Amino acid sequence: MVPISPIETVPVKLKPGMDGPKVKQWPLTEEKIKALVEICTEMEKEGKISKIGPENPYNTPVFAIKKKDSTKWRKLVDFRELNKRTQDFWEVQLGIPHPAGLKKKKSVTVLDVGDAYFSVPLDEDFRKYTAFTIPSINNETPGIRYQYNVLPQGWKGSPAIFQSSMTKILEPFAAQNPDIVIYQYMDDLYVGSDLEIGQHRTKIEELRQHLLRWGLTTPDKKHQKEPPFLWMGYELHPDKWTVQPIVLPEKDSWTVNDIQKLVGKLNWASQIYPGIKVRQLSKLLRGTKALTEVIPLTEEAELELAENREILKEPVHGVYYDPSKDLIAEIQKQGQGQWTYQIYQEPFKNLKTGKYARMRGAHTNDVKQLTEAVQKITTESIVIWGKTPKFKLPIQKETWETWWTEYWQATWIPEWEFVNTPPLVKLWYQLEKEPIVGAETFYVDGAANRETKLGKAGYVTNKGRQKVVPLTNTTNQKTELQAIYLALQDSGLEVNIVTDSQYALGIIQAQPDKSESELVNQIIEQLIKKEKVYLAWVPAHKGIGGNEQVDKLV
Amino acid sequence: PISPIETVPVKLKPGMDGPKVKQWPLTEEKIKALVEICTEMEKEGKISKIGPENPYNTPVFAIKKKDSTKWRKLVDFRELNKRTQDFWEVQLGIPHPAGLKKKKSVTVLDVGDAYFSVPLDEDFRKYTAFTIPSINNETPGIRYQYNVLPQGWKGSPAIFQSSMTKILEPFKKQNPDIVIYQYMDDLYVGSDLEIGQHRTKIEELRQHLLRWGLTTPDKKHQKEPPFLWMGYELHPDKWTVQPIVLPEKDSWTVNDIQKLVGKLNWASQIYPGIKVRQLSKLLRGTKALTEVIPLTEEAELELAENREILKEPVHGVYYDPSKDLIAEIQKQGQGQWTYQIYQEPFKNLKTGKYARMRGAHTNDVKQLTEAVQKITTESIVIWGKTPKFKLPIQKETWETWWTEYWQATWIPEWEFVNTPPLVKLWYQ
Ligand SMILES: Cc1cc(C)c(Nc2ncnc(Nc3ccc(C#N)cc3)n2)c(C)c1
Repeated sequence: MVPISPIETVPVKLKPGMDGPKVKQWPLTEEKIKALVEICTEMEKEGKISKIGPENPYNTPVFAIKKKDSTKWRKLVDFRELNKRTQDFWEVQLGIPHPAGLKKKKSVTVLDVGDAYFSVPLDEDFRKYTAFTIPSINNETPGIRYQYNVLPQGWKGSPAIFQSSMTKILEPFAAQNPDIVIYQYMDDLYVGSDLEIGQHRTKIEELRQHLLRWGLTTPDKKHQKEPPFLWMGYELHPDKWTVQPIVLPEKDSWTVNDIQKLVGKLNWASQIYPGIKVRQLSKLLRGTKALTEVIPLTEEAELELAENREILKEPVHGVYYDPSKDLIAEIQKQGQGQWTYQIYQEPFKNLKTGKYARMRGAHTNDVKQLTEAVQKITTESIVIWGKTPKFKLPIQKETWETWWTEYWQATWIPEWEFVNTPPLVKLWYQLEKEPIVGAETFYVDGAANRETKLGKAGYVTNKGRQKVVPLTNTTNQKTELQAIYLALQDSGLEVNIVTDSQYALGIIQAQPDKSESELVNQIIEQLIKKEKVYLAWVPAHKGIGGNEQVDKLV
Repeated sequence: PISPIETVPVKLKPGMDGPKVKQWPLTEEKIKALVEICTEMEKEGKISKIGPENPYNTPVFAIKKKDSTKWRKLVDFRELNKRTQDFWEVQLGIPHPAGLKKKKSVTVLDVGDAYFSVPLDEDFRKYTAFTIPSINNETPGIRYQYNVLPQGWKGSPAIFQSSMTKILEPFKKQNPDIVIYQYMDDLYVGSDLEIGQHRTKIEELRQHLLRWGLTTPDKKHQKEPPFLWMGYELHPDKWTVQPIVLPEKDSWTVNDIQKLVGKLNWASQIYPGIKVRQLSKLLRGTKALTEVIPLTEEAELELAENREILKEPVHGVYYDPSKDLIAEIQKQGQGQWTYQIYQEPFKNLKTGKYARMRGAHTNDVKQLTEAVQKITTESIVIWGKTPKFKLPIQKETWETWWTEYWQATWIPEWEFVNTPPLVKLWYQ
């Protein structure tokens, strides 16, 4: 006899103020009962369960399911009422590793702790809470009462305790072997190293030897799985990784599902193949929320699926991370609020790729968007590699400086270099800081009646030029922009414009290069053609010069 | 005599479970730092590993204090603190030390030396749980819970307050002129003394606190890291709510007067009494923006009366220790940053300006974070409580970068101004 070490239990409790349930044991068939007894007899002879008495007033409905038309059955215990009353644990699976962050390995092995799982005991003071009953034949005897002595394979806290228990065991082995890497998921166990298959295979032996010191039976046999492994939707070679193949389906009447997430299929896979758009396919969920609907695929969402089946033609592999080489991210503008990026160490060997979609704002500009993409990419890169990549961006240095120095918000981009790949992100116009000498001064104004939705818009100038235009179906905000728009249309390449609209100023000060409102875009259109534009604000209803509220309230 | 065996009992409020806050990503270097630090904190019994039976989590990271190269450990206890019961005791925040803000100089001492040698309530330790994350989440995050009073916690200074008063007994009796304040891990010390004389009084209290902690036999050894050897210098003797000032010119263009009126109209929300009829009267008509308008005798007087009103400070402006302090910040360009601290709109308890060029100016965010620290520190000196900030920055940018420049053991609360202040140049 070679003595083994005990696996310390974990102090489990129920949610405060509550207690264990007493769910009805539903009637069974004689054969389902005869199956379970044989099953529950085996589990008891191994120590996975134990016989209890009437002192335990807790019950969980246990039943039987056939194992795909075979002679063997399957015991299922519905702990669904058990989980709603169990305390919360610290799950660590939240935020899975990303393959692009892993390093190359010469050898990678998968062990199996199928026996270690039931070698993991349960807190005894909690075992009472896990009780089930098999109805006897003909109900002419008291049903057998059982409790678990180990982590039940359907309980809420079974993964978290199995994981924690296993980690504490592996820790000294991983410590005295710094030249290997250990990882665990479900019933699996991954060991990688840069060892020759002789030294590597023998260390795998040592690990099974390590687990036998706690009484954990491990495979040893030539495992029925080899690289590449299929793990979390990934294909993991010890030197390469790529997703499990992405083939966009072929249908004529695309409904709600096969285009819109769901979870797949372009965003979960945009992490590796470059130049991918999804907005036109994403816009098919705007204002809709149907259970089933053959949604009209616009001719703007086909041109995206025409490139999607052009990029999905030639599959791309992802490389692993080399901590020595620099880390580099590159961004491109794709129009329509779309941005695409690749993170690589060596050119064209993308560790991973991605995309950023602009936020749901009313107005915006390219420079702001790029900034956001940079932060997202940055936060993502810290998650995966523990550092920020060096950036290459389609924006001139001089452009970046003009923007951040003159921008009311605080803003920042980490270390970066200009890459000359059109379209280049630019500033479309720049407002003067001082009134322009010699430029006509357009005092503008707009108003509308709340009831009739009727209003006016226009201007008067220092040269005598005047205009008022009447408007049907419009608002105060609408007439204030129209006023500025008119002054822009009718003025030379240089112009001073006085308004009282805090709203209009706040929009134009924001320096949008695009907008949801067409009236804002026409202004932007007008701004771009101008040499110098000075926009000045004055308070309303103070009889301030030029400002004639009288021409619009008529 | 000595009996530190007992642990000071602490609880939460009913309905409020402990802090369950996600750990945000860290960089390799800050992960290494926290590895070595927490390795020693566990080997000094300050913390100890925990199992999955502990679901609670409070974020953690690493900073570097001013003029130091030693990675320090900060715990963003902002969620635990607000969930932590209003510490009803002998100290809920000290009797208002208003003499502190009047002193010629004030030196800030990090008394994170610390709250160790004081255990924590066993049933409460679970609520101070944190994770040291790994890059790419390749290894399970190292979990811990505090066994003693942790830095950053609001209950920590309010528990040591019975202990801290006794440590400051030979002092405070020797120099009854000196005001001493304590907020979080910081001990503020102020005096009306000359700078040379003032700098000496601090070294005295420094060597004095090398007695009850840090050095010397035990007696009284123990306690957390002696990282107190630094001390910033503050001069609240040089401060105010800055006056609103109008231009003084010999010739005014229509633009000048258009701006003046804009500014006065704004100020009138703060100072009832402001008039603009006579200044606006010059404007009436559609003159060119650069045309010089000579001031009429009626307008000149109205400008003069306006200066008068503005010279005199605002009236009816009182602090209220129950309401929240709000700090606004505006970016003025060229490293200039204006700020206001208020509780009611247009009722400023304090305005100021910041312009320090150090690690700048090519990084707005580094400038902004330092500005936030400075404003928070001043706010600690005046009212003994940090304000809620309104940062002129997109949430995403700030959340990505602020921890790279932060050097304070405390952390204020903040929100994000997304609409540009029209009133930006008016506060310069
Ligand atoms: C599924 C899995 C497997 C392992 C061995 C790890 N741990 C780990 N840590 C550092 N670098 C690498 N690198 C690594 C490289 C190739 C393969 C394959 N096939 C697997 C891993 N892995 C991790 C984190 C996940």
